[PDB]
Amino acid sequence: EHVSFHVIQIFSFVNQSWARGQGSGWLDELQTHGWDSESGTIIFLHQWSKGQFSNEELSDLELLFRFYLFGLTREIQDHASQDYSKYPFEVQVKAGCELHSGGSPEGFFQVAFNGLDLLSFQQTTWVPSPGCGSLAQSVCHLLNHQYEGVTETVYNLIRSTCPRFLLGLLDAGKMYVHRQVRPEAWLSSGPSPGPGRLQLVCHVSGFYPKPVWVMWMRGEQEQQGTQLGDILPNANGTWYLRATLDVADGEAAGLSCRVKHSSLEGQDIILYWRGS
Amino acid sequence: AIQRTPKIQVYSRHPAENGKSNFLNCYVSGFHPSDIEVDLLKNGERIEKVEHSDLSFSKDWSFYLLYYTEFTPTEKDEYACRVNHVTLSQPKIVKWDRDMGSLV
Ligand SMILES: CCCCCCC[C@H](C)CCC[C@@H](C)CCC[C@@H](C)CCC[C@H](C)CCC[C@@H](C)CCCOP(=O)(O)C[C@@H]1O[C@H](CO)[C@@H](O)[C@H](O)[C@@H]1O
Ligand SMILES: CCCCCCCCCCCCCCCC(=O)OC[C@@H](O)CO
Ligand SMILES: *[C@@H]1O[C@H](CO)[C@@H](O)[C@H](O)[C@H]1NC(C)=O
Ligand SMILES: CCCCCCCCCCCC
Repeated sequence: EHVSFHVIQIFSFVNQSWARGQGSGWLDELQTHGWDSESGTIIFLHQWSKGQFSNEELSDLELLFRFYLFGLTREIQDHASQDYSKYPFEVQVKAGCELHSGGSPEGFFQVAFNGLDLLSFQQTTWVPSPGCGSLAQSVCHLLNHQYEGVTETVYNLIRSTCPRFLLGLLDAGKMYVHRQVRPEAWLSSGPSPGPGRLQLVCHVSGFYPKPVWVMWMRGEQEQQGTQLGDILPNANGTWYLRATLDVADGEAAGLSCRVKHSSLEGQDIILYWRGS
Repeated sequence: AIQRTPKIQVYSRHPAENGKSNFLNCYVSGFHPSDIEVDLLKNGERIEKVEHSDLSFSKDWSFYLLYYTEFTPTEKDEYACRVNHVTLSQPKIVKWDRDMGSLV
């Protein structure tokens, strides 16, 4: 088991005078924080999104983030000179930490350029990705020598502040992050798989957490043709899964869809196909 | 460089029953760069009152967005998710199959 807190950023440089910066905070896959760019402030998305942090610590962090966003955008627009054949381009930052059962926390700070790994932070040092050549090395030189106080601040944030925050954030959100949410299911017919063939669809929606089991059945016999799709997100923290079955003409009667999930505990959902 | 093409999946939160309030989701994933236009449609027209998640991205750095809107299906009504992106010549309209959804 391990839990991650990610602060992500997206910097889209359109031209020499127009960049835009976006950012958010995520507890595993659950967004817990946004960033308001026109007022440059944190958006607390849940009542528990402040964790155990005081308003004072959060105000400090807010000022630090707004300084960071503006100064990074400005230094990049400065050092991208008049090379306006290089626009548009886009920088991504994924920073944060992970708590581990029985292990020490992990802290990370990873940067991408046009969707490729560019460089990362390694304890004390900015390290160019081997798969991004000259530019990576160039940026890392500057980061390693021109901006050393920024670097000690980054180290402290990802290795000390982030896991402390994440611990308090799990605790503040404990009644939510460990919720069990029961799904509903419904059946429909799908696109024809072929002449003399039918496709049955079992939709399972609204479950949390993500692990789920779904099979088409004839009585207690699981059906070979069962095919599960991807687990897809719903709004408000639940998930969706489609399970289909191709069946020959004149054999759909008596089939059912069976759903197991932690939230049911010995109350499998069983839905019978009613036609056709 | 390089650039990856959005994948578009459309599905309902609840069984598609005419006259029942529901939510229509469009999950757009795997694209790069982030500049994109995603619109939910009712009978061809952008749905003005929609929700979307903030921009996020996967471990491969490709972006994803979840769109959703409250909607009440009827028999006549047609719903879709339209997406434009630099990797796309024409805007791409993925029509919502009520029975199947529209996944890939
Ligand atoms: C943005 C998305 C938001 C999403 C919402 C998220 C909201 C949630 C609540 C977040 C809370 C979670 C948190 C606890 C976890 C944190 C983990 C992760 C964020 C690590 C990311 C590290 C940051 C981004 C990099 C910026 C560091 C640079 C900028 C250091 C600069 C300061 O350094 P400095 O003081 O040395 C310069 C000084 O400048 C002065 C003026 O010139 C001088 O006067 C002075 O003397 C100095 O020179
Ligand atoms: C004032 C502190 C705010 C926080 C921001 C600190 C990080 C600043 C990042 C600076 C951007 C560096 C751009 C480097 C571009 C460059 O100089 O390299 C060009 C190569 O292509 C030539 O070999
Ligand atoms: C940069 O892009 C912005 C956003 O489209 C635009 O408003 C502005 O005119 C552009 N600046 C130029 C081309 O100098
Ligand atoms: C094209 C100009 C360089 C873009 C890459 C700069 C990335 C800097 C990340 C520093 C994080 C604090």
